[PDB]
Formats: sequence, structure tokens, C-alpha cells
Amino acid sequence: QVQLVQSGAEVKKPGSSVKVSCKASGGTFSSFAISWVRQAPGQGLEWMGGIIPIYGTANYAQKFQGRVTITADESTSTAYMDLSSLRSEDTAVYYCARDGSSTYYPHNWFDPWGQGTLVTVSS
Amino acid sequence: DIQMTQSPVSLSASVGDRVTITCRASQSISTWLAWYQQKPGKAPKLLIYETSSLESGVPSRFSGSGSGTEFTLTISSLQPDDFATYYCQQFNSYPWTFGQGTKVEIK
Amino acid sequence: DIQMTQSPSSLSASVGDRVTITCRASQSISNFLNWYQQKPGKAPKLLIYAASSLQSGVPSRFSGSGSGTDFTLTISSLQPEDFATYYCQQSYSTLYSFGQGTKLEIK
Amino acid sequence: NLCPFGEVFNATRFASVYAWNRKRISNCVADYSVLYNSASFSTFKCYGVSPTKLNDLCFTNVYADSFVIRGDEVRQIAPGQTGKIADYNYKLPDDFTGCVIAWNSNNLDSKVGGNYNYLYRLFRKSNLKPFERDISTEIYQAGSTPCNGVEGFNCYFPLQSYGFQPTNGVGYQPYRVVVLSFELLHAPATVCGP
Amino acid sequence: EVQLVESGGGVVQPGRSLRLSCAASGFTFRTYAMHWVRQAPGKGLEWVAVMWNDGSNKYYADSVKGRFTISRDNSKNTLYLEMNSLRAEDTAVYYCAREGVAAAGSSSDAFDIWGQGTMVTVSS
Amino acid sequence: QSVLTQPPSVSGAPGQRVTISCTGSSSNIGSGYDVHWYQQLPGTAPKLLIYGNSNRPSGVPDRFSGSKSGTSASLAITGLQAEDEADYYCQSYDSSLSGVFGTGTKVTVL
Amino acid sequence: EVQLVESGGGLVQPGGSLRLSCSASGFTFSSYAMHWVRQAPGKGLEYVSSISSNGGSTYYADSVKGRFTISRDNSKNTLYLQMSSLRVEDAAVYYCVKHYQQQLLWGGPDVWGQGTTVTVSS
Ligand SMILES: *[C@@H]1O[C@H](CO)[C@@H](O)[C@H](O)[C@H]1NC(C)=O
Repeated sequence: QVQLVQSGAEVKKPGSSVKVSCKASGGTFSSFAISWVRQAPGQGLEWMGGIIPIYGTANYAQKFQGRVTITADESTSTAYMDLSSLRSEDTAVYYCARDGSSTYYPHNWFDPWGQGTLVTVSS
Repeated sequence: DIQMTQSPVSLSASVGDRVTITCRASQSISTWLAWYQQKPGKAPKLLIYETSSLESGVPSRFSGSGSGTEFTLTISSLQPDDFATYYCQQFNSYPWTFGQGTKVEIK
Repeated sequence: DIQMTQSPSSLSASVGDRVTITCRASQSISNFLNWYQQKPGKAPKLLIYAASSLQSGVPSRFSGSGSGTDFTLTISSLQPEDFATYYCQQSYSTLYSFGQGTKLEIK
Repeated sequence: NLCPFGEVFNATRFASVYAWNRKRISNCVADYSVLYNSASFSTFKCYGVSPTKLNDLCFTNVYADSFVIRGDEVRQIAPGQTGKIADYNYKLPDDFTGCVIAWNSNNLDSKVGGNYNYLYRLFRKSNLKPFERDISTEIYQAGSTPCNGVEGFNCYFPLQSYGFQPTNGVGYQPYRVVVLSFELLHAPATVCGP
Repeated sequence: EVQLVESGGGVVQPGRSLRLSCAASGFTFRTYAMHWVRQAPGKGLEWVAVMWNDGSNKYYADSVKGRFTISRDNSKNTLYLEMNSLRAEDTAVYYCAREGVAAAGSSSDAFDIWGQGTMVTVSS
Repeated sequence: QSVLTQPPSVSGAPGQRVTISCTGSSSNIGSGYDVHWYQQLPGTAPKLLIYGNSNRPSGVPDRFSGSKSGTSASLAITGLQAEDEADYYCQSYDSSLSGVFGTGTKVTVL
Repeated sequence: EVQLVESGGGLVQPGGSLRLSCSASGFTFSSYAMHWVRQAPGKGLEYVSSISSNGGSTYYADSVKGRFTISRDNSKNTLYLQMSSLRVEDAAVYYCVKHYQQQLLWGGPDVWGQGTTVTVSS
């Protein structure tokens, strides 16, 4: 009954910046712990960072520090991911995911998962 | 180039009072402040480092306070060795801007 | 400086036996001891950091013990890939010092 | 089974405060009373829930955030405090529940010389959001000129070594800190003792 | 992808000077206090030098003190070790290391990563 | 990032029980943080099979089961069919407050 | 015990040049960054310049750059400040200070010198 709907596909020149949205639904946004999961075309998953919109804390992963700036707008219920300094290796499928049980300590499984956001970064 | 305005510029406080001096900055420094004491004729002497840490070799009547924009140096009981000007100094951003001063006249 | 003694100086053993290697310190060193493994012709990779915790990515048969002056390194069951020089270093003083190493050999 | 607190409190190394560690502790039979009578813990202040009654409460999971700081900074590990720790290194939230168990540890952690690798964050562009570790090491811009990746005037690296020594006072000694942060949720509870 | 590579090694006359550059990559060079460790052919390891976290202290072992000069270059992520008045004993394989407690690829107060090791030898 | 190691391919037989292993470290699995399993049919977003190392949501058959012990964690598929030919991922958390994803098996039938 | 002595100074014509000195004794001179801080007669303290711990990075104030030059010599334990194209605004005494930190978190001096009077007139 709870699900997340993302934005459409993007296409970006190498060097520009992309903005991906993940509009939550079904329940409250203040008890969600939306974490952003990457996936390359035909490869394994990868974790980018998870925001807690009641606190505002955004623990990134060590690869995406300072490039991925996860923001959350609790009013309109869209948690962004303003990835910057795009390259041709960033062609991926970026998912969002509620973190299962808790909202303060989000260290659990990922359910639900949104949909595909094929950010095909090339010219 | 953080303009610090020191208040008051001059005052009359005798022996047996408790005095305070306000040094307020514009751009937010954060626990980067030193105070001074310049007897007229030679170099100043440091009183407080990092706006709370009392320097060794000066009496314990001096005590820092404040954090962020404005700070208050206080003296508990006045003494006859306080016939000097007290300055304030920021060292957060590297252009150091000292205060205007406080002429402490003991009548 | 702290001088580090480590007995023996060349050891021979059979595959599977529990091999113990003792490193003794001069003065008190609180859990700041290291052990290293240098195969002949390489640069040594750390085995145990801070005298009880294995390097992340080493086989789990290694085990170090002790606190203070005496430390032992106990391999549970040997392997043909685990015959090298075992050093002993302490991370306490301003003058770091190494052990002499135990050339582990075959019977 | 017996709860693994020997890997937490009796550990051989504690992480520096700018990059702390969280250890999830579930499936326990934990006696919280014997940890109160250790006669070694200096500061034992439990926010949210009072001490000497934890043996009659269970929770979903226990996460012990552990690090190491000097003597005059144990008061910063608290809800609502400030300084160069609770603003830039490790920020607790307001309604946090759990205890900040700290004890004096000069013999283990402090070595004569420096112990120059218990760092802490000093300069950041803003205050930390709560429970947000930040292991970034880009240089802080103090003035208005661009740093251009070189530290010098107006451009400072944000990590200073604590510099512990056994000759200094009891306010410059590395107090190992364990923050027993636990909060249950809408689930069957797991971690309680007798 | 942590890494340490060396350069500069070779053979020199006994008594001359030589510097050894240990160019890091794959980690932030500033928050780890770098060392230099050496091993004479056949013997065990011997700790040599320490550069502090920022340059606060440059210590040495008692066999090189006054003769070795350990530098640092935080912008290019390199580490130097200048030898002066090289005797016949100082021939060894010189590695560079690191340490620092980051709850990470860290190895608290121990040398995790090592260079390839370049061989400094003295002869004529 | 992907510290949780996992075999690249696992084959089997229809009516056979195959194993999928997740071998972690002392920071990620051995520090009390559990191991959960996702299923990815090729072209969609991944599903959720096991959470808390043993549970099962409504929407999975009884063929999938898992458990953990020490540092490693396991997944068992008893009786392969045509609806088990997909990618299976392994998820846990570090002590650096980061999530780790497995490399991910590819279960094929014979 | 740390102590700082300043030299030079006196009377100079407008448009002239004068080199000051700040010789130090009591600390490791190579391990400290140290500044110049001036004060006009009857006025407030004013910051003019600084230097790094190894002579690499120099920093001047806004109104004095292009006319002053600061140097140091760790082998002689001195700190030099050279002036060129003087004005009547630069009539002051010039205090020499030193850092409290060694080489990081740069802020706050520790001890103050004794000043050197310079005058500019006709
Ligand atoms: C820590 O170790 C000491 C002795 O090694 C022991 O007495 C104490 O009970 C231990 N603390 C625990 C297990 O919490």
C-alpha cells in the first residue's frame, strides 16, 4: 500500500549536474529514511547515502562524498539527489528505498524500492 | 575584515566594583578571541586565550565568556593594577581586526 | 627507546601443530604491540594490530595475546603458505623498535 | 546467551571521535545492573530512561556509539551542548534515549609523546546534523579567497591530533566514551535480561 | 586502491647524499603520519624515521640522528627522506608506511600499507 | 564498497537444493548487523526475500530459506524451477553507517 | 623563557625605505609562524602582515600590500620587515608577536615584544 514514484529518465552532457526526485506516498514522510541505491547497466547494486528528513542527517558513502548532495523537502514529500560533476561512468539506474523498520536508526533492509531512473549520461 | 565594535569606549570604575567589556563582531567567529591589557608606554600583555582559557601568570579576577558574535570579559573585584586599556582581537579569518579599546579610568 | 626481545630466532615445526612465538618487552607497553609477516622477497604485511586484533583480510588461524611486557603469537594449525618471518613491533614510545623475527621452517 | 559487552567496553582499540563506530547488539540476555557497579565508570548519566531499572525493560536493538575524547569534552556528549565536538565531530539529537558511559583511560590510550592519531574535526562550514559522522577531509575555507586545494593562510585542514600524554592533567587524558543508544520500534523486543 | 610507490633509489658513493620520494595515491595523505622502515639484507626490520601528522615533530632512530632529513609535501601527496653522509651500514631496502585510527582502512598505530621498497645500496 | 563477497554463478537441478553464501568481515556481519536477501528478475527493480536472516514476507514460496552463523550467511533454494533463474543479492551494514551489497549470484537451472 | 627584541626605526623622510628586525631567543624559531602588528600613537592596534613557519606563504593586510615585504631567517633567528614608498599614515610603533600553535589551526598569538618607534615627517 506504500510505494515511491520517481522521476522519468534523464539525458545529460558529461560535466553537468542531474537532479532525481523520489516522491513518497502511502504514509508519512517524516517516518521515512529514504536511501539512494545505484545500479550500473548489468552490474551489481551500490549504496550512495541515506537521509532522515526529521533530523536532516545525510550519511553518504565514501565514494560519493561531496558529489551526491541528498536533500529532503518534508512538505512536498520529495527527497532529491543532486548528483554533480557527471561523467560517462555515471550512466546508471538510481533507486530510492525506505529502510524497513525504523526511521531514526535506519540500518535495516530496503522495502519498497521505487522504480528505474535511467540517467544515461552522454551526448 | 570583521569589524569589531568595542563598548564602552571609556568609563569610570573605582576600586571595589565588577566591570564588564563587550566586544561584538559582525561575521561569526567561534571561540577565537584574545583579550589584552596595554599599560601606556609599551606592548600589551595577553590576558585570555581562546576567550575562556585563563593564561598563566595573570590574576584570577579576569574571566572570559561568550561564544559566537559577542563576548564579555569580566573582572570580579577591581584592583589598583588595572589602569590600562583592554583590547579584543579576533583570529578566525586571517585579517586580524583588533578592537577600538576601553579606557578604564579608576577615579 | 624500548628494546624488544623475541624468542626463538629460527623455528621448525610440522603442519598443523600449535606454534607459539614469544615477544618480551623491556618496560611497560599497554597493548600497542604489532606482529608482521614477511615472506622472503616481499614487503611485510601486517598480521595483528594493537596486540589482539587481526588485520582485516588475514586467515583466522592467527591469534595474539598479552598486555604489558610479554606477548605470544599462537598459530593454531600451520599451512604451506604460512612459513615466513614473524616480527614484533611496539607502538608505544617516540622511538619505535622491532623484534628480531622467527624464521619458521619445516621438519 | 550472554550479551557481548566484552567486545564493546573491553575492546583493544576505540575509534577517534571524528569517525566513530556503531555496533548493533541483538539477541541478548543482558544484565545492565552489573555494568552500573563496575567502580570504574566516571560519568554515568542516562537520558530518556532512568538508571537502576534497566533490568525490567526490553528494546528492539542496542547500538553503542563508541569513541575517545579528552577530559574537558565529556560534557559535550549530551543533548543540547556545543563546542568543537558536539558541533563538528559527533552531535547527539535532542530527545536521545540512553547513556553516555565514560571512564578515565590514561594507561591504555595515551602514550608518552603524542598518540598523534586520535584526531578530531575542528573546522566545518556548518554544524553537524544529529548522528551524522563526516569523514571528509577537504580543506576548510576561512576567508573569501579560493583555497584551490592548497592549505595555508585562510585554508585549514580540519583534523588536529589530540596529542595525549600521561604527564598532563586529568583534563587532557583520553576518556573512552561509550554511548549506549537504544530505541525500540513496532516489533517484538529482543534485548533484556532477568 | 590504497597504494605507495617509491622512486630515487640506486647506488651512490659512501658519504654523499640521496633523497627518496614515496608518492602516495588512493588515500588522503595528510591525516596519516608517514614513516620509513628499512631491512638490511638478511636481517630483521629496523624502524628509521617519523614525520608527524602535519610537521610538528620529525623523529629518528639513534643510528641516523643528525644524518637523515624527512620532509613532506601535502599538495602532491609525496614523502621525502633525505640521507646525508651515507656510511657503509645504511645499505638496506627502504619502505614507507602509514598509520592512523579512522575506523576505516586504518590499522590503529600500526603500519598497514607499505611501499614496493626501493633498494639503497652503497659501494664504489 | 561491496565488501560482502558472493560466488559469481551457482547452477543446480530441478528438485535440488543449492546454496548461496555471503562471507563478510568483523565490521559488517560480525558486529551484530544482520543479512538480508533481495531477488532481481532481469529488467525490474529488486524484490525482498529474507530479512532478519530468517523471515519471509507474504509473496515468496516456502522454497527460500536462510540462516546465519558467526560471520557467514546462507540461502537455500530447495526445488529449482523456471521462476528461480534470476539475480540474488546480499545486504548488510558496516559500522561506518554505510550499507553493503553483495556481488550477487546468478542461479541457473540445468 | 621566550623573549622578543625589535630593532631599527627612527626618523625617515616620506618616500623612503626602512628595514626592521625582530630577533628571537627562547624557542625553536623554525617551528613557529609569527606576525607584525602595528599601533599608531594614541590609536588602536592594527594588523599589517604575517609569515609562515618556513618562509613559504606570506600575507599582508589590505592597505599595506604592494609597499611592504616580510622575510624571516631561521638560521639567524630573526624576522625582517622591509618598507618601501612610505606615507605619513605609517607613523606608528611596530610590535612583533609569535604564535601559540606550532603549525596548524592558525589563530591567536602568545607573547608580545616591545615595539619600535618610527616617525615620518619633514
Ligand atoms: C573487562 O575485563 C575485566 C578484566 O579483564 C573484567 O573484570 C570485566 O568484567 C570486563 N568487563 C566486562 C566483561 O564488561
